[PDB]
Amino acid sequence: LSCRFYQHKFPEVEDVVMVNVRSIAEMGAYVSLLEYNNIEGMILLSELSRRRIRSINKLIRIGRNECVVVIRVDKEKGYIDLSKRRVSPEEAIKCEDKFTKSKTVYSILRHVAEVLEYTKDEQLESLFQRTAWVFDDKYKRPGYGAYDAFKHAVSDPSILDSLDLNEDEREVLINNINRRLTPQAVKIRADIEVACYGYEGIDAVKEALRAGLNCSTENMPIKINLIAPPRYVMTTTTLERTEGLSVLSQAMAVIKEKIEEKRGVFNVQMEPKVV
Amino acid sequence: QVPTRKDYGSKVSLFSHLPQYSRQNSLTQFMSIPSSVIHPAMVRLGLQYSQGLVSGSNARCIALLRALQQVIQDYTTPPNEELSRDLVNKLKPYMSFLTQCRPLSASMHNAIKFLNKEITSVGSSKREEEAKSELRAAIDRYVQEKIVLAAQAISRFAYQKISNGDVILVYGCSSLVSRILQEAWTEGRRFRVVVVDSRPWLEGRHTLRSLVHAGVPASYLLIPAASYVLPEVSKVLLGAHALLANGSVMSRVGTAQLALVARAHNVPVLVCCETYKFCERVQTDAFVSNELDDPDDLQCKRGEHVALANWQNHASLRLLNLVYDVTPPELVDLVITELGMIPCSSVPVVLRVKSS
Amino acid sequence: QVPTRKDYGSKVSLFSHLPQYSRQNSLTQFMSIPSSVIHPAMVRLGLQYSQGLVSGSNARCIALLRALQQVIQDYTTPPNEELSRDLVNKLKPYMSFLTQCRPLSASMHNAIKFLNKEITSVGSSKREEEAKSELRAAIDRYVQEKIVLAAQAISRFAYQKISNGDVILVYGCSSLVSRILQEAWTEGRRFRVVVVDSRPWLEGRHTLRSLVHAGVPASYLLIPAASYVLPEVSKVLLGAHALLANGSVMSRVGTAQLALVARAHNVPVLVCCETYKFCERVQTDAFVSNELDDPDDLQCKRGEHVALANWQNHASLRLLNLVYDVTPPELVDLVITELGMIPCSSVPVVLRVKS
Amino acid sequence: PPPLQAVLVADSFDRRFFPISKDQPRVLLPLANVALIDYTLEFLTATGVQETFVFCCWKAAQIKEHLLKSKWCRPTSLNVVRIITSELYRSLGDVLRDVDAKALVRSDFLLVYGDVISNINITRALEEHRLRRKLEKNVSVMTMIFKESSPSHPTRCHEDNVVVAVDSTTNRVLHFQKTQGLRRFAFPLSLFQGSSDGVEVR
Amino acid sequence: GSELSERIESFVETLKRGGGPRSSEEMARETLGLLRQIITDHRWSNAGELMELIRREGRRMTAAQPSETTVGNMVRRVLKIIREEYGRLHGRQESLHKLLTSAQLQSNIIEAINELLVELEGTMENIAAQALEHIHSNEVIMTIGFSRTVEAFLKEAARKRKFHVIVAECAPFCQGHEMAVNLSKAGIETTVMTDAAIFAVMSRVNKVIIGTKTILANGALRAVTGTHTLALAAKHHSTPLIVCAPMFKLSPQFPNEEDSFHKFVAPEEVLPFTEGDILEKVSVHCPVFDYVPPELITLFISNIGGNAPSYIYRLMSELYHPDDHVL
Repeated sequence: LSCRFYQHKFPEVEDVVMVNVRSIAEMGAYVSLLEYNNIEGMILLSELSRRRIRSINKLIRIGRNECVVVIRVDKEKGYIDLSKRRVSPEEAIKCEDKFTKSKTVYSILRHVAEVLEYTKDEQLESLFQRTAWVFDDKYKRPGYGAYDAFKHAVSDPSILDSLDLNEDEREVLINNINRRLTPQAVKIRADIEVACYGYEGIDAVKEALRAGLNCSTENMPIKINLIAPPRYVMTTTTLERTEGLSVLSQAMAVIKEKIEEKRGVFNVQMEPKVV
Repeated sequence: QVPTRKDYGSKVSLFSHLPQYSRQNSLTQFMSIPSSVIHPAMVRLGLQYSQGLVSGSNARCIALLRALQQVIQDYTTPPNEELSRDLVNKLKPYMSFLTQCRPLSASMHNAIKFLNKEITSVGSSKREEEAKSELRAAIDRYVQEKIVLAAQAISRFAYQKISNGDVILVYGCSSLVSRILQEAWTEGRRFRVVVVDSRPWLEGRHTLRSLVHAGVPASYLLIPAASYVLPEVSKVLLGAHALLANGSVMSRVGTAQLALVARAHNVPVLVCCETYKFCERVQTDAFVSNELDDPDDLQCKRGEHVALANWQNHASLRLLNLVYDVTPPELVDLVITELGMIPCSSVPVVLRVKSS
Repeated sequence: QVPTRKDYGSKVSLFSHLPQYSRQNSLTQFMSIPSSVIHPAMVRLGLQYSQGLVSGSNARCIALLRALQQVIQDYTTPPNEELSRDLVNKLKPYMSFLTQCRPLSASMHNAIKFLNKEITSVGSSKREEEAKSELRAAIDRYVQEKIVLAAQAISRFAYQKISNGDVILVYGCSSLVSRILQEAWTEGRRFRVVVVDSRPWLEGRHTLRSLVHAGVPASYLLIPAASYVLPEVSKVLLGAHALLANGSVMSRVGTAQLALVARAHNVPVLVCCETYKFCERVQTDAFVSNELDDPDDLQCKRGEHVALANWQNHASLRLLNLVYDVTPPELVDLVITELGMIPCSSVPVVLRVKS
Repeated sequence: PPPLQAVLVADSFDRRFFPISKDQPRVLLPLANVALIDYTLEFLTATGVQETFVFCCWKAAQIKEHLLKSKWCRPTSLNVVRIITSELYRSLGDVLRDVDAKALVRSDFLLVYGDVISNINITRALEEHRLRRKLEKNVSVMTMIFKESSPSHPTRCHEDNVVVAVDSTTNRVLHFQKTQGLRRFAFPLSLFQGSSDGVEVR
Repeated sequence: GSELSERIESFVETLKRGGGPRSSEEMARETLGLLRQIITDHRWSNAGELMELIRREGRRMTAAQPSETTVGNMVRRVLKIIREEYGRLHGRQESLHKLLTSAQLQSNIIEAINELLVELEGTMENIAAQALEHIHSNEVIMTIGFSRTVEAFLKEAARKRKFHVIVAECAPFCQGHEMAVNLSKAGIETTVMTDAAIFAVMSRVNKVIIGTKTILANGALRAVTGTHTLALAAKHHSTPLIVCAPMFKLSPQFPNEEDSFHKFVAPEEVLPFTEGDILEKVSVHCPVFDYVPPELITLFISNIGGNAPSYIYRLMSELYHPDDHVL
């Protein structure tokens, strides 16, 4: 049903780790290590904050997840002690990114297991040992390696095929990765009123529109439609919105230059934006 | 595990949430004679609480601390475990069972919190015998400084207020008040004492037995007649079972009545209590947090007939036996502690300075 | 037989001993169109009580006495009978029906008692027409000398207590207070008046509309803001719907609240009332005997919604709108009657001297 | 939904303020030490107007100078103000004809004089007007704003009293007229022949 | 930054024009976020420079709407945090003892502000967790107006206990009716009354639980209109009164140090415009805030526990600096 995200069982010291608070005691706060198959953990009260704090409940908030560093580990007694004073905002950000990517990877693996109908928890543990943790061991970078490998598999299915799990299981995993690691959807729209009330009005307007549309490269066809008489909407349904905005800006600049050259009228009704 | 004590008799609707047991029903009837839950430091204290062998709050705290010293001495760590946390996790059932036998007081709550803090403060590297010895030493130091020295300092402070030829009114069996009066009489102060008692405990007679044994002139009367005797009373002195952060005084049932009538008769009111008894929790009435004792103690034999004999056979009839009540701060003029002579409004301030 | 009125809505547990009728439900649906069980004057008066067309205590008493005069004029004794007790026996169901339409007040209770005492005192040797004329004359004399002359004397007495430049606070709608203020202003005094109102009747706008028409400066505000304006108030004048024997003042809902807040602000409180409203019964609070109005009056359309529209649909929801409450005597300083200005504890003495 | 716009005429085409108007525009008179233009601009800004056009003909120089120093003319204001000057203006009809000639408005603009004191949020009325337009397919062209008031109020001066007759079901105006000096009012039969369900005279 | 100025202008316009955000908790969170952005996205070298900038922004925001004190309280809290951080990073209270005995700051300030937001998040649950110890079975609890804190308090209390709640509508803004439905949606057997009847019913009320808008230094309160009357009735009947108030509602000001303490709105709500002629002479006042003296307050409940009014001066002294009461 569920297991630790990483093959490693006890996280090392000085490693920022996600926790979920469960209860409050005198010694400190009880948490579950969500990504280590919910092992019990402690946060000492003397380490909650650098300031003088009298109540644990001032920042415990049972039921709310948190990012805590590990200050001491004792594998013999199953005792892990954590901390909140040491963690920096940047460390929290990178740990949260790690947690999100690990959650995505585990969602993919859990979907694969459910598709395979592997009712045995041992079968799911073996699935973790074989399918996803192989890339984790290969890349020598826990967390990020699995997500990078899954992205590459969504790009090139060679990585997914290289796994030695099964044939039908490989197909199920590929389908799950495609349904999960390929959520590409974007449509950048903009509005601009291009019209020249001069001698060759319609001709100049058509020429400027064609010149602007000529800047639309492959996999980014800028289609211009006449929503109104004087205003025109340009739509480019392409991924990479960061580059799409620059492309739309370049097209708008080209259209404005073409309109100004022929002594016409060009107005930017709205900047490019997603739909 | 330990069973649950059965509530005895119907309760008032306003007090439906509080438990109410009977002295006849002892929980030990459902527990092993060679106590298998844990060692029987539980059962001795629990029986002496349920049967009311010890009543005074200081007496209860001392008995609990002695029993818990025995607990610590007999306790041994399990392999592959940490004492600083296992000790508290094991001690929590002791507190649960003790609450089942009889609800705890503020003094015992403070003692439990202090000992839990001490256990938590114990490091994970020190040896077992050293930890046990230092825990026992800490308990001894706590007892000493929080009871004996506090009582001596409070007696020294109260010696100033007690003037010659005056009348001092007390209430119930309180060790601090009796010791204060005895020490004041020792130093040559000449005065009278008026004792006010209330049913059904009638523990006020206790202090009377002290006062005659100290040669102090005394007088004794029940609570309702207090309004008759107050005009000749010059000072009212009351012990307290607890102090709250709002300045109110949680004490025996009759304390608030005496304070109110004393204010109505223009008589100063003194409340003597130790700092360790101060409790951070607050309440505005005796309904939210109290303790209902056995109602069967209410039955009395007047003439040859007991009116409340078969009270259970009347469905509409209800009996309540309150043991605690709250006196509002505005009716209190003194709190006498080892820190000195303070107003009630300064109760939280002490809680701030003793916490660190 | 007269049918009983059915209670509307679920009443509060503490007020289970009081009725609660809706304005929509009227008994006339189950009565003969040509009135036979009761006199047409009685049914008309009950209709205009149950619909709230008459609100003032003095107005209610005057209307009741006029309707009773109409009935007396229309009455005819039966054979083998005499007027003295037959009249009262015939009148009792009319009073029961009137109570069914809306609970009686102190003024109506006193008027009924006085009329019963007068009818019972009618000699047997009296002739029917002569007895009817005498009853009509007695009712007219009672109305005159117990409302008009009483109000004139009360206004004359209260004129002295009002000085130039002071601020007077009133509450609700009451003919006596408005007459006092208008006559005091007419006599030459100069002052401001602060009007305090309350939901849902909002009857204060009545007396305000009078004061503006008299040229008196005025100010208006709801009851909760009274504590804001009491620092600048010098005197408090209230109208009382009933005076109890123990000195308690049985009046409109907000009277006791205003008296308490005024006493906290150290402002004298004045009460003007007529002797005929002095009841002999006593009550220590507003729970033992009160009046429950239509609960649907509490609904107010704030914004675009009525938050209490389907209040019945919530099982654990109850609405409560009292009409009367009791002010303890310690919060009152004056009772102003035709007898003069008396302490609030002298009410029983007057009760003794009027019999 | 295009951004909302509002036209703000800054000249009353009527000489009701001689000799005050002879040396100061009416729109610039201080009501409470604040110009009426400031009041109406604040009201427009409050109700969410993002573009406001002010037309000024009489003594437009003073209005220009005063407005350019106002808060609304600051670059931080969300109410973009555009000032138009034309001495050819003689009535509001000329102003609207000029607006149509230059086609500043796109759809659903606000018409209001420069001496209007108000704090009305017309979001509800705007939504109702747009819904009526959408369902009825461009039949309704105007939506007046009216406030309930007793006829005895001082604000209802005899110069600007108006009586209206509308359908109470859809707020569809049927008749509208002034009541200056008229002791009786007239209503054509047509109002009843169409809306047989009911008519309310206000 | 341009966007910083844009957000500041939007915030001050929203505060000065009407309401927003709906709950004072959201307003405090937005103020703290704006102050954090000011501290981060601005240039400053000395602590004095940052304090002067914060003081100017706080003066502007307070001048936007004086009746709203939460923004000022947050600004003063930030100023106190800056003072403490500078003092303990450079060196190491105004008491008698003091009388008789004479580079990386920004990250620490940001961390402290984040801690402040974290403890702001759970304030309502911290208050509501201790409801069970203040309510007994078959109690009668009376409430005025609308308050989310009291709503959550009563909902948490009613989970394991049965009692009766009587709510008085706060005319003219009859927001108590929301209680009337909301508690009814939880099945708490509530009753609705007009606020002209408090004293009349007050003798049958075991306890009164109310919220508040502001807490002053001496322990007074700024509450909804009519709360002074309710407190007076409670004192008359000696019924204990509870003020469920979060920690961030302690203004270090004093009652009579200023005016405009009351907030006046259009008299349309009290008296509708349709009256006509009588409005031409009648003066109408509609204050929406009332002053409650500390004598009538029995207990304060906050996210840190219960307290007496007489102790308020300490808490105000533990969150602000005396030299910042002028701002």
